[PDB]
Order: sequence, then structure tokens, then C-alpha cells
Amino acid sequence: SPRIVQSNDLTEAAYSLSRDQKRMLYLFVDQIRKSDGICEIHVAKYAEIFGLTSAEASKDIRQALKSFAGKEVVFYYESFPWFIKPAHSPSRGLYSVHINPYLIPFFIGRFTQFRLSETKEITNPYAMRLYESLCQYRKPDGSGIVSLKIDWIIERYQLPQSYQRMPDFRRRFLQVCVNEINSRTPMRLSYIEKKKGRQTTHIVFSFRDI
DNA sequence: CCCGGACCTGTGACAAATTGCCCTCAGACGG
DNA sequence: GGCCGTCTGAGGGCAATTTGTCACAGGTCCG
Ligand SMILES: [Mg+2]
Ligand SMILES: [Mg+2]
Ligand SMILES: [Mg+2]
Ligand SMILES: [Mg+2]
Ligand SMILES: [Mg+2]
Ligand SMILES: [Mg+2]
Repeated sequence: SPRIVQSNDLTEAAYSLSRDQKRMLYLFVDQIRKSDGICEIHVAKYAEIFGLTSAEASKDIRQALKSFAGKEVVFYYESFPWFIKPAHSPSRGLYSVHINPYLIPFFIGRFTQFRLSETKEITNPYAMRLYESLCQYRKPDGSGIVSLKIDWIIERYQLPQSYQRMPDFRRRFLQVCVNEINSRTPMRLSYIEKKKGRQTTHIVFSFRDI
């Protein structure tokens, strides 16, 4: 199945995208890499890749596409818009898109890799972000261990403000996304909290492959 | 000493958003 | 040649779940 590769700078960028937008973003990076920034998406293929009907595929593409407007990406810092022209459809079932050509060197560079089947059943976009960050440290055999700082997670993944309260961070982000990864990917993941005084400061992730 | 106060945790409620489903009808194509 | 039946997808919706927010119960240590 398709092997996604991406620069760590994208793995670690600050941005806010939905699941459907992130799904589309994987094919663009795939299209770009197999070679101006102009990409294309076919409704009937998207539906087959992600096990959707044509109707619901059309809905996902149309709404993802119109929600890119105004979205910006920050590399730590430097900000860019993802698109420099609205999307548009020349043919029935076909969409054409214009990625900011200045984003090319950030996609292709110190890199992150995974096959697309690893991520296509994850639902929560923050769990997609976390799984991409763990892959960045994965070893050939399939295991790894990394300590991520809580403030950096909140900035990079652009978590909403109520997750600055640690019990809400635990309940609605960490536990849920560790549970998805363990149920929906081939990775088996555990973690432990690092503290300093009363504040919890980092999360230490260990994982191996099934 | 005990207190009020500034920290921390977890849970019950409720509001806002997202999920996979369902139904309609015209476009593109070929037999 | 040209009409029509089928495969698509572009629309309009839905209720059941999940995600985002905040009040209050309950712990510690400080001055
Ligand atoms: Mg979202
Ligand atoms: Mg959808
Ligand atoms: Mg403190
Ligand atoms: Mg008393
Ligand atoms: Mg009680
Ligand atoms: Mg008290």
C-alpha cells in the first residue's frame, strides 16, 4: 500500500486540520513527491481507499476543500497559507488544487515514514498527529521511546484552550488518542507522566510493533 | 493551632461538533 | 443516429456518539 514519507518539519509544524483534510494532505504529499504544486483528487478513488461510498466521499472532499481557506502553517517561526487559489472542478468527479509552491521544500528534505494503511482508520485528528510524531522516532524493527513536552504538544497540535487544564488534557486528548492507536493501528503503545513539583511536564511514550 | 487561599486531582452536566446513514435526482456514457 | 438504463456524485437531510467547557467535591502546603 502507498508509503508516505515527509520531512520532520511537517511532522512538527503548528497547524489545525480535520481528519478529512489530513487524509487529503497525505495524497498531495504523495503526488508532489512522485516527480509546480498542482495536485488532483478523484472522487471514486478516494472512496475506495478509505472505504466510503461515492456520495459520502464527495461530501468529505467538498467540505474539506472549502475549509482550507484562511488556514495557515507555521514552521518554528514562519507562516504560509496552504492554498494560493480556490479549488475547482473541471470534470464530473475530479478536483484540481493549487498548493503554495513555497511549501515544497518543507515536504521534501531527517524524515518521517509510514504506510497509509497504518493511519486510514484513525478518526481523531490529534491521534493522527501523535502517531506521526511517534513514527518519527521509530526504529527499523518497530519499537521506540520518546519524551514529548506538554507545552510543545499544546502549541504544535494547536489543542483547544480547555486542555491547558491537566485533568481535561488527560481525559479528552491523551487517553482517547492512546486508545485509538492501540485499537486501530499495528502499534502497541504505553506511557508514563514526568512531574516537577505539582505540575506534570512531559509524557514519555514507549511502543513496540505487533 | 487553624484559617483562607493558591495549587493540584477527578467526575457530572451540558453544549457544540462530527460520525456513518439515508433519500433524490440530474450528468456521462454506451449498447 | 439517437433514446434510455445504469453507474456516479452532487445535493438535501438525520440521530447517536464524541469532543470541548466549566461547576463543584475533595486532597496538599503556605503564611
Ligand atoms: Mg477538529
Ligand atoms: Mg463525512
Ligand atoms: Mg505549584
Ligand atoms: Mg471546619
Ligand atoms: Mg463523598
Ligand atoms: Mg477545601
